[PDB]
Amino acid sequence: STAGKVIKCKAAVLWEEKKPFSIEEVEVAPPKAHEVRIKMVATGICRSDDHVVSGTLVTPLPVIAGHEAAGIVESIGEGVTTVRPGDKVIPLFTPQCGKCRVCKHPEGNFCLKNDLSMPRGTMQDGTSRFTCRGKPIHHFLGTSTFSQYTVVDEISVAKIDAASPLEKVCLIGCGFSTGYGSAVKVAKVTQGSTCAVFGLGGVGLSVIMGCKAAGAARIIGVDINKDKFAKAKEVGATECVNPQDYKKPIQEVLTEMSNGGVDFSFEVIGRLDTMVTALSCCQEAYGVSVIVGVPPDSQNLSMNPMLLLSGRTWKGAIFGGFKSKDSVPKLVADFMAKKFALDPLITHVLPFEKINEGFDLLRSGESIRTILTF
Ligand SMILES: [Zn+2]
Ligand SMILES: [Zn+2]
Repeated sequence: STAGKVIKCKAAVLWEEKKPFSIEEVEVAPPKAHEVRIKMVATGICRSDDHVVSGTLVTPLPVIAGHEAAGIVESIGEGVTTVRPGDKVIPLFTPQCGKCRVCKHPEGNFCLKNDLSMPRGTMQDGTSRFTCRGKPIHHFLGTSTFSQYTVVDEISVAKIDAASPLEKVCLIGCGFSTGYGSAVKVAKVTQGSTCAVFGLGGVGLSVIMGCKAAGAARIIGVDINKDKFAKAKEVGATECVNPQDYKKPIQEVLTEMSNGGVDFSFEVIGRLDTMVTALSCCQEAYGVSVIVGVPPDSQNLSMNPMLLLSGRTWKGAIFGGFKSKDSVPKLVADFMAKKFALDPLITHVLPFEKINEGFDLLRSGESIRTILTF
């Protein structure tokens, strides 16, 4: 089977709060008006995900998790100009409604049309295309990438590159154009600079990964993890510090190295400490620091007004600060084009079904990124 009539399929239900994954069987309707059913091929275990499995990210339950994947279209409502079958795709966790103050503004990618602001679990009509054979499961962001078939609107879906290794191009979804993009469309990084990177996993190497893009020269990468450095220097890292080495604030052993501090820095750790700790190790005249990741489960952070006044910039961005329908694609190509490769992020490739020994290697450290193959 294939269709214009509900489908077979075994999506995985997240039956409520840090209870593993129910690798159930479900019933997805055919794509309503203006929507697009996609037959997945691959997905990643982003942590953003973990946060629902955990109370941390509030979003309605039951819900199909996953937002980081690469599909192959398979049905398309009436109204859809933008995609057509057999077409490869990247579901988009950030809309692209091509018009709302942010969509029509030159730095506005958080489309006034997402679920992040207030998770509703639905679909843009306030309705959900998924039954638990008997109960309506809710949606996630607008992807619910964790099923073998999903229904995403059109504002939330991007056509990648016809011979795009659907395997690899999944990453271009969170992990990698979030890291890499901070470095590139946000902290407008400059040729020359000294760039610091706080966190040496999946998103930071993607971030260390776009500096070098941005322009160049010095990309220190701090990780108190003697292991994350190979890979580190492996993807563009000019050097590697471990805050454990030294008997002084790292905020200091950095200001040294740059001679008053790295030009640009980035916390891809999401720690409430390391966040104040890098507004800090940047030049106070003109230095700029962007907050990448941020646990939904958090206290503010303690902080000195005084780090902003010397004249320094604190930014932040969702989805590498990139406007997405218009970008996932430029971005593949560049992968296609050669520009940047994706493997050192890919530490694990698995039969989708071990979603949970999957979400394991995630929790007990061990792996950078991992592709749950469908
Ligand atoms: Zn994510
Ligand atoms: Zn918009």
